[PDB]
Amino acid sequence: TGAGTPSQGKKNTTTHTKCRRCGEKSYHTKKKVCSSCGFGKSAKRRDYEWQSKAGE
Amino acid sequence: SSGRFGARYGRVSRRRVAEIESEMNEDHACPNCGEDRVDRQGTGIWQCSYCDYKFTGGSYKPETPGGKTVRRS
Amino acid sequence: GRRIQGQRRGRGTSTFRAPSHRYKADLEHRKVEDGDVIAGTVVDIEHDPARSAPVAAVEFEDGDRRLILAPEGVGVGDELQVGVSAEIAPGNTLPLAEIPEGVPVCNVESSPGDGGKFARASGVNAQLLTHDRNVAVVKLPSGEMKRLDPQCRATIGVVAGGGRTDKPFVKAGNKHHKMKARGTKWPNVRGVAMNAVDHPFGGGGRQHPGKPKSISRNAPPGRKVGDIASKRTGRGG
RNA sequence: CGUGGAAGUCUGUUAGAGUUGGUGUCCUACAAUACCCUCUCGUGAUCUAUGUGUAGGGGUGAAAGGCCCAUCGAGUCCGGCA
RNA sequence: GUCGGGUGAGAACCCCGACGGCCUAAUGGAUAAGGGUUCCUCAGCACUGCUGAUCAGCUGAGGGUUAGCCGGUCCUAAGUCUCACCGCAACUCGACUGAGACGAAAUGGGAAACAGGUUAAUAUUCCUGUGCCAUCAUGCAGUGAAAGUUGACGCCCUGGGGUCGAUCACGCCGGGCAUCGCCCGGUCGAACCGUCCAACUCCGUGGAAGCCGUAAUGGCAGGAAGCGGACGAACGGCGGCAUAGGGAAACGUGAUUCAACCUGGGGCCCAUGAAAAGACGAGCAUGAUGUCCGUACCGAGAACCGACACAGGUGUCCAUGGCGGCGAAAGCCAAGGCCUGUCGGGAGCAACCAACGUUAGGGAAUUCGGCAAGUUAGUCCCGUACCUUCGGAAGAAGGGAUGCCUGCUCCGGAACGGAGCAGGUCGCAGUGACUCGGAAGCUCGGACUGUCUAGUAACAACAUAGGUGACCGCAAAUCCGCAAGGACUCGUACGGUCACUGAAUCCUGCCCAGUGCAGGUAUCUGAACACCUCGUACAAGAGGACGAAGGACCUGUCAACGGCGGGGGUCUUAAGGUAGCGUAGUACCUUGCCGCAUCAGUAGCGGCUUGCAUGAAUGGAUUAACCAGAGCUUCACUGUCCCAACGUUGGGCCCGGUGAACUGUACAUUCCAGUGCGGAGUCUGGAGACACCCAGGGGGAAGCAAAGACCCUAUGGAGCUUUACUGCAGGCUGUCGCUGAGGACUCUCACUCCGGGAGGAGGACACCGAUAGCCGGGCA
RNA sequence: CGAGUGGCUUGCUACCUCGAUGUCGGUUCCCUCCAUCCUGCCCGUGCAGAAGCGGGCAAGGGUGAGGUUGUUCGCCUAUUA
RNA sequence: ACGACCGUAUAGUACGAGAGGAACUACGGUUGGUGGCCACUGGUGUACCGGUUGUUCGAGAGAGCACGUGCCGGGUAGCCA
Ligand SMILES: [Cl-]
Ligand SMILES: [Cl-]
Ligand SMILES: [Cl-]
Ligand SMILES: [Cl-]
Ligand SMILES: [K+]
Ligand SMILES: [Mg+2]
Ligand SMILES: [Mg+2]
Ligand SMILES: [Mg+2]
Ligand SMILES: [Mg+2]
Ligand SMILES: [Mg+2]
Ligand SMILES: [Mg+2]
Ligand SMILES: [Mg+2]
Ligand SMILES: [Mg+2]
Ligand SMILES: [Mg+2]
Ligand SMILES: [Mg+2]
Ligand SMILES: [Mg+2]
Ligand SMILES: [Mg+2]
Ligand SMILES: [Mg+2]
Ligand SMILES: [Mg+2]
Ligand SMILES: [Mg+2]
Ligand SMILES: [Mg+2]
Ligand SMILES: [Mg+2]
Ligand SMILES: [Mg+2]
Ligand SMILES: [Mg+2]
Ligand SMILES: [Mg+2]
Ligand SMILES: [Mg+2]
Ligand SMILES: [Mg+2]
Ligand SMILES: [Mg+2]
Ligand SMILES: [Mg+2]
Ligand SMILES: [Mg+2]
Ligand SMILES: [Mg+2]
Ligand SMILES: [Mg+2]
Ligand SMILES: [Mg+2]
Ligand SMILES: [Mg+2]
Ligand SMILES: [Mg+2]
Ligand SMILES: [Mg+2]
Ligand SMILES: [Mg+2]
Ligand SMILES: [Mg+2]
Ligand SMILES: [Mg+2]
Ligand code: NA
Ligand code: NA
Ligand code: NA
Ligand code: NA
Ligand code: NA
Ligand code: NA
Ligand code: NA
Ligand code: NA
Ligand code: NA
Ligand code: NA
Ligand code: NA
Ligand code: NA
Ligand code: NA
Ligand code: NA
Ligand code: NA
Ligand code: NA
Ligand code: NA
Ligand SMILES: [Sr+2]
Ligand SMILES: [Sr+2]
Ligand SMILES: [Sr+2]
Ligand SMILES: [Sr+2]
Ligand SMILES: [Sr+2]
Ligand SMILES: [Sr+2]
Ligand SMILES: [Sr+2]
Ligand SMILES: [Sr+2]
Ligand SMILES: [Sr+2]
Ligand SMILES: [Sr+2]
Ligand SMILES: [Sr+2]
Ligand SMILES: [Sr+2]
Ligand SMILES: [Sr+2]
Ligand SMILES: [Sr+2]
Ligand SMILES: [Sr+2]
Ligand SMILES: [Sr+2]
Ligand SMILES: [Sr+2]
Ligand SMILES: [Sr+2]
Ligand SMILES: [Sr+2]
Ligand SMILES: [Sr+2]
Ligand SMILES: [Sr+2]
Ligand SMILES: [Sr+2]
Ligand SMILES: [Sr+2]
Ligand SMILES: [Sr+2]
Ligand SMILES: [Sr+2]
Ligand SMILES: [Sr+2]
Ligand SMILES: [Sr+2]
Ligand SMILES: [Sr+2]
Ligand SMILES: [Sr+2]
Ligand SMILES: [Sr+2]
Ligand SMILES: [Sr+2]
Ligand SMILES: [Sr+2]
Ligand SMILES: [Sr+2]
Ligand SMILES: [Sr+2]
Ligand SMILES: [Sr+2]
Ligand SMILES: [Sr+2]
Ligand SMILES: [Sr+2]
Ligand SMILES: [Sr+2]
Ligand SMILES: [Sr+2]
Ligand SMILES: [Sr+2]
Ligand SMILES: [Sr+2]
Ligand SMILES: [Sr+2]
Ligand SMILES: [Sr+2]
Ligand SMILES: [Sr+2]
Repeated sequence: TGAGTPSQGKKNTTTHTKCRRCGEKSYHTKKKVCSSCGFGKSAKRRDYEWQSKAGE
Repeated sequence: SSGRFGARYGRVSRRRVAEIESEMNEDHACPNCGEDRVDRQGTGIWQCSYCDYKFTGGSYKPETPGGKTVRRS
Repeated sequence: GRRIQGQRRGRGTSTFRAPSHRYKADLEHRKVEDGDVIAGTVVDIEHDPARSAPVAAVEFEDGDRRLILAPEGVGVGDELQVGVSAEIAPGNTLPLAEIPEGVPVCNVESSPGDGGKFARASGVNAQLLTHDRNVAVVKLPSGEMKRLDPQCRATIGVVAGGGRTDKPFVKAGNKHHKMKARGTKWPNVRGVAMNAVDHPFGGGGRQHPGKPKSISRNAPPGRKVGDIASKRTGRGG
């Protein structure tokens, strides 16, 4: 079976959903963690310096 | 008794299986009463179809060589 | 290279674990205060998923219901005893001191009160040899003479299920079913059948180990494969 | 002679799984792996849904350097970076 | 699809009727996920729709989803998280241990709802009727109440009970057809309450020494049959429910086979087949309460995923509609659905192409190769070789039969079940279509079923059982973690780890020199601390003494890595190739030589065999069975071929509509020669050449598509290797600290482990922290 | 021994092409060359004849089917002018 | 747009001791190639006619489907070798 089109048809699982904390559709309903803001992982908001150029 | 295996597995394998299973399926004298009514219930588990005595013994024999030694000493 | 299979093992992932949740009981010697006064009746005989051998369900006088590592010849209705002054009959458990020499024993303790360690597999047994005020010598199933504390408890008789090893698995399916009940990854791909990246014996245009198989005891994990610190190999000589 | 009904047992497009040949059709496709016929398995080391675990020099691997979201002899994203 | 017709400015494709078709595990019905309003109505056509559109999943506006008893909600599963504790430089990191919580919507467990009616759209939710559950309140009863039962369970075979459905018989209602008198549909009616009980278990009686019983196993003086009895089932029977409901009407009765559902018997395991909540145990009346969330629609060749109205992908239940037949098979047909796998019109419709039918004579001559195609075929009877692990081979092979009609026999309770008989009779053909093996032999490989390169490899590769070696007594061996800690392990040598070989059978020789591993070791070598000498008012430093693991040295070991020759009638370097097999999937020479087979055989097989460069768990030989594995031979068959023809369907061609892309320095009607950076439409010399258009098969544009994979180069990259260089983990070992009392020893008090504890074992060791030497492609 | 012609084999060279001029063998379809295998016409003969042998002119036409091998090449069989 | 071969007569002749054994010419045919044509033989012929299996239309009659003829038998014109 091809990893392409034929393997795409099984994708009917819900993972990322609207986050209660940040509003972004990144709250993984299985992991119960927001990939965007870290809700469910940390009290502090997810943020990284690599999200922008080093001089900014 | 290894006819279930057909022309597969070779002499030794199905020959020892037939033997082990033959002696396993033999009439066994119950330790409780005396009737040759002991049948295997599972791996190492035996029972008398007469008095209902359920007991432990060898995996395929109700009594093992080393098992008989126990009584003696 | 990549970590070898022996290294993935230690991580304790699902594939390498034993189906504990499917296991019945941690068959240990029942604890008794002192005096010995303790007996029970064999209520049933069950199959132990963890050892591929029978196990006796025993109900005690104080009302305690526990599975026991059954020796050969134990059946429903029988009365088992556990204590210093227990009867010297098969199925009973008492310290090595009270056990007469020359008598076959199983489920021996390593340190008094641990609940049993030695001789627990199908059909095996330890031979109680010497007595003393300080030490009781026992011959374990491997043939090793083991000096033990005479206070170490042990059960009389050989473990039930003897002869299990006599019948061949015959086919892969049978091995499959047994393996599924143990903490083991199966089947086994030969190292020599892998790529260099996957195992020290991998690679080559034909299958053969790189260097010799006998590896030093000091070898680090990832390299300790083949014949671990072998004192010799082969059959001749 | 009958009874019995065993089997990683046989036939089988039962369901289902797989994928030998045609080096057919297609090859700005219906399709970034498709179509047809043919063919293998089909009570078992079987197939399958859902839930769940293992994460990047790390997993997973009946081992093909296979697979880890069209990405693998070291995923992907952004950053180091002009 | 077609002919009529309807609406409309406009109709091939929007609607009605008729005729004609398509779908049958799905193209029907109910749903999970997922979508998210796509559902219904009205109004529309700028957009979307492979053409058009009056239509629409499109545009706009409105509307639509109603629950004590269907799900959720509750329970616990693999497992997840939180808090505490501990680690970490630290944390949003991290393992354990506690506590708490989370974790199942078709498809785990679970208190209780059925029937009908109703809307444009909901419906076990609304309405009508009937019923049921839980909690609580009051009244009565009851003092029992928690032991127990249940929830609650694997795989294979099978009996009995039994509903729906299907069919049969007969009756009644309605329809159809019209030479007959046959054919179709209907003939209804729940939850619930009450009642009945087979199987299993048990009791009394009885008293079998051979009887009782089964599909089968089986049962018995430890008490069989028989008789009586206790307990005891259906989603089943029976009565009510029901002068409920439903039907135009009748508004049946019996039977067979029996899904569901109920209840038993047998067999299997180196496999043992959840848990918890809850329920029962534990009465009755009357009344009250039963909140919160989901509920539309699609569920797919247009509502999901795949950029698309994508020929792909995507779970569940309907597996009992009719004929057919072994059948959930083919083929045909209902119910139900559809003509939207959504562009049409025209040309005996050319060439050419895709699918396909038939081809005389020959019959594999085709080709690397029977690739492709074809041949065979269902069922019964007869009959069946070598070989073999005695299972198999085997449907071997080969031979015969096969329909209809009339009348019957046998088995069985019977079937609308099965096996036969006699007579008659039709065709070229009776498994008449459909369904439906071609067969045989030799050789190689792997024993077998199984695995694999999702997307050029399915194989001889991997796995496997079997064989073997290694490590380890559990405070273990092996392995993960920086640590706290952890997998193996609810495990204990009949174990489990680490490796090799790869079923059976017959076997598995010689070599320990090198390398590896392990053991020993007089002596030699071997770091640091401490100690001693020199030196320095100290120190740097130099030397000495002692000396661990390791090395030298010695031994063991090849089912460890590997080796098994040259010469002469020993030498390198330990041995000097044993059984076997052999021109091999290993043999250069090579198409080796002889034979078989053929007209002819680099093939294939057998024999020989000096083997360039076979050979014994780097396993050797050999082998029944098995195989989408490699090679060869024969019979059969055939358009593979001689050698091609005709035909069928869809294209192609013409017309309406829709409407891309690749590609483009320029010029460009070329041809023959030459020249040129040596492979020119464009330069030179000639030749030819009126322009434009249609169809064609692809000769050229060193055609289009890709900054060559090959090769080299770069003081490029990466993966892999090792006795490359340099290091880093890790293991072993000494030393210092923790660390204490009386070159060997005793002890207990730190510390460690075992023990519920009391207490036991161990003990200044071990662990841990630090440093030193050794090993160290495990890693950088 | 000496002199050459060809450009089919092999070698040499590194001019051309590495922002690609698709391999060998085969097949199918077309054109050509002559150093002629057959066929026409000739000369010589160790030419009686028949059958040959050697040579000349000559490219109109022909030069086929099969067994092993991927083979080109070649070996083999039976036909053949 | 025609190439080549075989056969008969010449002839058992010339030649030759014999064995063996020609030619000119005239005829008949074959093979390869070429162009055309279909009376004849052959193929096709999902035009047509018949037989017949399963199922559906109640039987009969007469029809549909079984892949673009269910299968089997025969086969006109045309097109063809
Ligand atoms: Cl095992
Ligand atoms: Cl629901
Ligand atoms: Cl029964
Ligand atoms: Cl010939
Ligand atoms: K090039
Ligand atoms: Mg235990
Ligand atoms: Mg073993
Ligand atoms: Mg497992
Ligand atoms: Mg293996
Ligand atoms: Mg490999
Ligand atoms: Mg490789
Ligand atoms: Mg390596
Ligand atoms: Mg090998
Ligand atoms: Mg090997
Ligand atoms: Mg899963
Ligand atoms: Mg409308
Ligand atoms: Mg609706
Ligand atoms: Mg469509
Ligand atoms: Mg023919
Ligand atoms: Mg040929
Ligand atoms: Mg074929
Ligand atoms: Mg009868
Ligand atoms: Mg061969
Ligand atoms: Mg195989
Ligand atoms: Mg592949
Ligand atoms: Mg395959
Ligand atoms: Mg093994
Ligand atoms: Mg083994
Ligand atoms: Mg192998
Ligand atoms: Mg040979
Ligand atoms: Mg050997
Ligand atoms: Mg380049
Ligand atoms: Mg290269
Ligand atoms: Mg590099
Ligand atoms: Mg502890
Ligand atoms: Mg490296
Ligand atoms: Mg080209
Ligand atoms: Mg000439
Ligand atoms: Mg010419
Ligand atoms: Na029998
Ligand atoms: Na295929
Ligand atoms: Na990585
Ligand atoms: Na349309
Ligand atoms: Na009832
Ligand atoms: Na049927
Ligand atoms: Na199989
Ligand atoms: Na050696
Ligand atoms: Na060798
Ligand atoms: Na297979
Ligand atoms: Na044909
Ligand atoms: Na062209
Ligand atoms: Na690389
Ligand atoms: Na020349
Ligand atoms: Na070629
Ligand atoms: Na010529
Ligand atoms: Na040839
Ligand atoms: Sr899915
Ligand atoms: Sr978290
Ligand atoms: Sr931050
Ligand atoms: Sr334990
Ligand atoms: Sr314990
Ligand atoms: Sr290797
Ligand atoms: Sr030996
Ligand atoms: Sr099978
Ligand atoms: Sr292929
Ligand atoms: Sr196509
Ligand atoms: Sr393709
Ligand atoms: Sr085909
Ligand atoms: Sr099959
Ligand atoms: Sr960058
Ligand atoms: Sr318009
Ligand atoms: Sr609609
Ligand atoms: Sr919950
Ligand atoms: Sr449920
Ligand atoms: Sr099942
Ligand atoms: Sr029945
Ligand atoms: Sr609905
Ligand atoms: Sr549906
Ligand atoms: Sr589909
Ligand atoms: Sr597919
Ligand atoms: Sr219908
Ligand atoms: Sr349309
Ligand atoms: Sr015909
Ligand atoms: Sr052939
Ligand atoms: Sr041939
Ligand atoms: Sr026959
Ligand atoms: Sr072998
Ligand atoms: Sr696969
Ligand atoms: Sr063997
Ligand atoms: Sr050695
Ligand atoms: Sr020899
Ligand atoms: Sr010019
Ligand atoms: Sr064209
Ligand atoms: Sr010339
Ligand atoms: Sr000539
Ligand atoms: Sr060549
Ligand atoms: Sr050659
Ligand atoms: Sr003549
Ligand atoms: Sr003569
Ligand atoms: Sr038809």
